[PDB]
Amino acid sequence: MHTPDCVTGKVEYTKYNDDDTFTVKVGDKELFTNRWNLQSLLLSAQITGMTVTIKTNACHNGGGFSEVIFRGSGSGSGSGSLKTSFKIAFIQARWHADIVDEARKSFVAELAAKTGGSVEVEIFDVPGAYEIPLHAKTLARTGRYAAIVGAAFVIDGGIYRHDFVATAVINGMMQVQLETEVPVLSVVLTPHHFHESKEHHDFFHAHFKVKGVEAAHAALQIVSERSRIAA
Amino acid sequence: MHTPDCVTGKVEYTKYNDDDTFTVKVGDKELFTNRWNLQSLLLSAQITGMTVTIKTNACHNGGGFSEVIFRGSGSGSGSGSLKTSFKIAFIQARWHADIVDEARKSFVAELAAKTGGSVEVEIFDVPGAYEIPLHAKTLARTGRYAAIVGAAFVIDGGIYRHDFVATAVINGMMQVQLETEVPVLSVVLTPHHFHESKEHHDFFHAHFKVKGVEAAHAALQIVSERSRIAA
Amino acid sequence: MHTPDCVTGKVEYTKYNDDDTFTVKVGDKELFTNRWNLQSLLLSAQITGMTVTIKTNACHNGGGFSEVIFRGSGSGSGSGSLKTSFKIAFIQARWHADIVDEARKSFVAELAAKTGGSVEVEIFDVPGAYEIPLHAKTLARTGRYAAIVGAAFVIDGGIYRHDFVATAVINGMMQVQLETEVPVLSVVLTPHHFHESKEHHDFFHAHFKVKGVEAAHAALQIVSERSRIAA
Amino acid sequence: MHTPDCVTGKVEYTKYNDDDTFTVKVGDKELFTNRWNLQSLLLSAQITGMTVTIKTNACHNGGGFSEVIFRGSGSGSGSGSLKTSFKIAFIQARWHADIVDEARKSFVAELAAKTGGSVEVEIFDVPGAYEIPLHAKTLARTGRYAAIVGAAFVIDGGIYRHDFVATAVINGMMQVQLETEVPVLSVVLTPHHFHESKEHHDFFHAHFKVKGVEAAHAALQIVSERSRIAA
Amino acid sequence: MHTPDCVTGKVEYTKYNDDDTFTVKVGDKELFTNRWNLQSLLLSAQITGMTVTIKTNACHNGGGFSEVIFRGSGSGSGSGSLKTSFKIAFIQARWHADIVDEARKSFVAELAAKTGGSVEVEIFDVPGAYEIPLHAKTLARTGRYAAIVGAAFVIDGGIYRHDFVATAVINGMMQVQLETEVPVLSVVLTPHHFHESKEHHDFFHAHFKVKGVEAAHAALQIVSERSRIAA
Repeated sequence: MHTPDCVTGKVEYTKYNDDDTFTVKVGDKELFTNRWNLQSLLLSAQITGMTVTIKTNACHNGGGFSEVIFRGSGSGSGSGSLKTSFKIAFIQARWHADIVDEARKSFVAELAAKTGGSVEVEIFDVPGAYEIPLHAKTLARTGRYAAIVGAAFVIDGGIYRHDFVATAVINGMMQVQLETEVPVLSVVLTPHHFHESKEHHDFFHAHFKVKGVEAAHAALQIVSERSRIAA
Repeated sequence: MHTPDCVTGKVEYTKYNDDDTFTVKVGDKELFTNRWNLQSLLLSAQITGMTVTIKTNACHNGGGFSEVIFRGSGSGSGSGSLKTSFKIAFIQARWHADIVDEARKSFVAELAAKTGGSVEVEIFDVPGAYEIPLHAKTLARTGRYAAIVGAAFVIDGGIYRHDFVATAVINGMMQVQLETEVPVLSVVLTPHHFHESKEHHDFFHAHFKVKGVEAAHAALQIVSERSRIAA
Repeated sequence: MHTPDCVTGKVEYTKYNDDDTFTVKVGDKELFTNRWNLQSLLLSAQITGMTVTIKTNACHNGGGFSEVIFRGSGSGSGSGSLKTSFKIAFIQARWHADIVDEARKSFVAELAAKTGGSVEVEIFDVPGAYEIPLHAKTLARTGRYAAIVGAAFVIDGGIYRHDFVATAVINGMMQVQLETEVPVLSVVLTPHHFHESKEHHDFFHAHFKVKGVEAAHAALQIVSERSRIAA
Repeated sequence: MHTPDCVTGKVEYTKYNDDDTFTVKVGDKELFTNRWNLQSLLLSAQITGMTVTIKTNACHNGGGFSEVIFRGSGSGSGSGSLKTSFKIAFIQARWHADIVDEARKSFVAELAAKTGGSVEVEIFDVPGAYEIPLHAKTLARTGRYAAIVGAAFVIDGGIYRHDFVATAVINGMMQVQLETEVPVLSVVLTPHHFHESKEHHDFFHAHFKVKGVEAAHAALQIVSERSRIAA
Repeated sequence: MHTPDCVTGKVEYTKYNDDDTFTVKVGDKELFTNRWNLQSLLLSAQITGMTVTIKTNACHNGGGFSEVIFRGSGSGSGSGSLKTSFKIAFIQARWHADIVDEARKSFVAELAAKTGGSVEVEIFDVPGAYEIPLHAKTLARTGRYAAIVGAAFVIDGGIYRHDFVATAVINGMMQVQLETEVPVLSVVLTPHHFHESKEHHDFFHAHFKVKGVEAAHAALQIVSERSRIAA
């Protein structure tokens, strides 16, 4: 009931001691309980990934407790302060890096101008576009990010067919988005023609800035809309 | 058994007290029970998302009870009154908004004319068509909606290939439809040619009204058919 | 052990009474038991969707029992008598209804001629082809049907691209078929050219009869083959 | 422990008797135990599909036991003797049967010549290529087969588009392969042109023999490789 | 608590003895415990695939124990020493083997030159590209590999359409990647034109070396990046 909180977070593990006591590690402190039903409750919570809150006056490793709060506290991964202070993960392929960097710089500059520094952008590098969905899924499952942006330049090199990889990447990004319930913005673009001539390079080098600005606006709007409909 | 109902709804959490009593939060009131088997029953119901109905004369927080109704009551999310009074969620992209707004207005006007105000339409904005499947999935899991409509105008801009995004959006909408068992109507249209000329603008501006009317009729018919086959 | 059966079917709900007794609703009658281990057994069976059979002399609501048959009895949904007497669900879109009706009539007539009335066909209407996979999934999960047939006419109208919807519908029908282990026959056809001229109308109006006869033969053959390999 | 084995196999069902004893059906014999913890153990094993081995001197229905081996024994479905003596399931569509039969005969003859009769081939008929993935999935879950081969001839008839069905069939075969962990060989072929002329018929009639020989070699190689990497 | 470790690993099976004792096989030694709650704990850990560590002075089969470590130890499959010493699995199809061998040799030579022998490459053979996703899924689930590379040469033979198989293979590789959380590099290439002439053979024979070097660099970079973001 009424007792100051000591630890709050997902159960790392549930241990059984020699004295028929249930030792459960919550947060940075290990605590043990002597209630037999609490053993099954903590085991089920750990199995189902349900967080518990243990409040006791002995906030130390190995301390005893008898009152457990099973109310929602995050159930594991989770982060975020206020509503306009969050983080965004930017994943960029390293093929045609001089063009993707334009979009990245435009995105970062526009976010800084709009939010005034309340939104933080983290940059991650991958070899190619095929590596983006798995990296996005790995980053999304840790919480810590309100949105994820993937940037790549997939072109037809004139030797091998390129549509298979682009289709797979787009489908995988959509699948990760639906799986993790975390928005994923797509800046993976496939031009109709790119013959690596001087004229082609300048055009897309200039256009990726506009693409980055559009992506920044879209990310801000979608995060705000999700926050609003989340009541 | 025979006892006036106090609370009815999904179990928010199941708490263990110091006196070996099981505190379960159902509805807006917290109640506790002293039956050891009821502890396991409530834990399993919460784990499997099975709703319970607790009836007692002490309809207040912390009250005691011994009789629990495990009959179906919604199992969490759920809404809807009668059969012709429901709600529809309309999701519209903001690219080429002047054309999509025609379909939205036609849809709303036709629904108002047909149902006479019994059906309510709620409008949600997303940056682009790529953001529609996740928004639809998020809205579907809350109940509260008998159908979901997604409207977008995906065109070929003459610079980048556009079929990947359209394919991903259609496939994702179908996947969400199959996952959540909630109908999703598609007003995501891809014209053969759109060169942003004056002639092209007027034609589709006019055609989206017909598209919206067709979507309204389809939504009404599909909701009625699902209600009928649900016995 | 040896006791005449009273109720056989899936457990609707498991109720705990004030006298530490487990009340379980099987079939149309509610019964209660006083075995503590039977409480956990029935709870697990309801959680895992495992049917139980309760045989007792008190075949009435609220009666007591002690012997439970946990042998396979259907595990919920299930229907079917003999091997040549089953039911088929026919789902038809309402776009170009005058052509789809030809296939439906041919299918019904051929089934009546072949089986002699042992096979029953039920007709369900949907607005368009996009609504077919969800309706098929909903109908398949109730048992009651040995096969499902979906009929639609998806054409290129000359304004919007149509391949996305056709691909989504075919993939969704395949996914539902693999998910529910119920055969789904496809009569969703996309012609190379259809310009709504008089010549085009008559040709497909005539061809859909042959398509329906072929679908009827295929459905009969596949149902017989599945029955045979099911040992 | 040390006791001669009586029955070994998956638990068909777990029954509770009137004398607080747990009756479990393993293999062709029904046996009961009086250990309360064994009741929960057997219930969990049946729920999770974990096989148990019951050894007792009373190898008869209704006999008692107290020692249970929970070591891996198959967990349900499973078959196979030695490493070069297995079975293969051949699924053939009945469209253009005169061409598919060439591949089937070539496959069977090559397998007989190579293995000398150690490998057995079973033939299953389906109406069309659309029926292959579900049949393959149904056959795979029974064990009893080290590989599955699907043969069909999908052509463009000049009236309706055919790529949707071929794409769905190939994707479904891959999905079943990944789901059931059973190799599925593809002999579903789509020619560039087939106008049902005399010249076209002979060419593919001759080529399907080579296709069948290639499929036989591939099946043998893949089964051997999986056996090798399975340690 | 404080006791030297004896066995650490996933629970192979949980056995119940005649003396109401729970025998659990961890690692290469079998041990039994007399704690009733430990029986349920070990059963749940085996069901959920949660590893346990048993530390006792009787490090032998059939020994007794009372203290169990439930802390994370691998939960089953898992391998890897340091951060620059890992293993890579190379899967190569046997169609056009003389071209794929160039990529394999280039990959191995570049890895040996870069890592100096700290990274080990294992080569697995499959009949065709269609067999790659299942082999990759089987190899990934055993741990033991930080990345998987699939190499194949899918060409248009001029008789049958080839895009279905390539699309299925790429999609399946992406699906396995997302399922198993193990990176999968794609060296499955489809040229625009390959007419088996002398000129075509030499060009791709030379280009596959560059492809292999690129794949080696990409694999090293992605493994390092995943290790870095794993904190």
